[PDB]
Amino acid sequence: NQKFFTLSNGNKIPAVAVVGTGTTDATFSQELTDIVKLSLDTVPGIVHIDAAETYKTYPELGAALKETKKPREEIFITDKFSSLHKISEDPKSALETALNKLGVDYVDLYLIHSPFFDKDLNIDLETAWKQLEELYKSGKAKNIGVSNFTVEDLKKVLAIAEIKPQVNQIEFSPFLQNQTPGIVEFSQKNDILLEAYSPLGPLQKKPDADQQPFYQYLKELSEKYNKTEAQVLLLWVYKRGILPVTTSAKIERIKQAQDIFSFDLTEEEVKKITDLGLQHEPVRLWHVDFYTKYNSEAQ
Repeated sequence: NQKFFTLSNGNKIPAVAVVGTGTTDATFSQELTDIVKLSLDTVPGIVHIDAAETYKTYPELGAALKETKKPREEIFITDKFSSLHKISEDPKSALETALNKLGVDYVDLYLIHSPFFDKDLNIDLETAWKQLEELYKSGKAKNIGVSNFTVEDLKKVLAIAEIKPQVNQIEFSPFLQNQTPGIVEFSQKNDILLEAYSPLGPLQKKPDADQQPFYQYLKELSEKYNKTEAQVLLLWVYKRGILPVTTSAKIERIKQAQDIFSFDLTEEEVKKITDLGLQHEPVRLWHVDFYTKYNSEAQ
């Protein structure tokens, strides 16, 4: 039984994203399109896809969307305007291009990918957000939000927003519990849903793990529930009220991630994962050059 979050505007979003596209010069990846197609064909329930302008994989997504029999209503498509490194002039141009390449009429969620705008953009945050407000009003973007925004950045948006941002996609894992200072607490208190990218950071840099309380406990829980370590971590993110966004080239891992809601963790277990995580040194996979200076406040 798939679980959903309810956004501030009453819309539902599947509470895990299981297909990501960001996985060399100008090469269409048959391997990627095939895994996305297979996921859409075989994963039960609403398949939440994370796409982004910066990945340059719209053709592969579009081909998969065309060739699957998965109905459009059973797909939740998140897309992201490339603000850090300009590809399009503005959100309206970016989304129009994306819709055509994907062969779809609307995206379910549209995000500003970064608060750090390319110097070559002739558009400011306010103007970009207002474009997202218009895309929301026209129905080209069913829901709108932001990614990697700090509290100060969100406050700038909130000060000028007619339509309040619904989502802030941040890096979040047991080893990075506040991407930037206080972001989690602020977002949750202001009814902005957090998505957590790279939630499995701990299992992509596993060192002497056998000696470490965190990994010992994670193995204990895996054995208790007969679920993977990954499944336990993804479920923990959900139990923290956050929407985990995951990837994989293994269909069985993709299916396992979708199936995390087949079990539950006790309050004690959630708190223990949190606390053992917080006593670990930060691990940061994204926006490294911008946000390393915040590592000291992450835990």
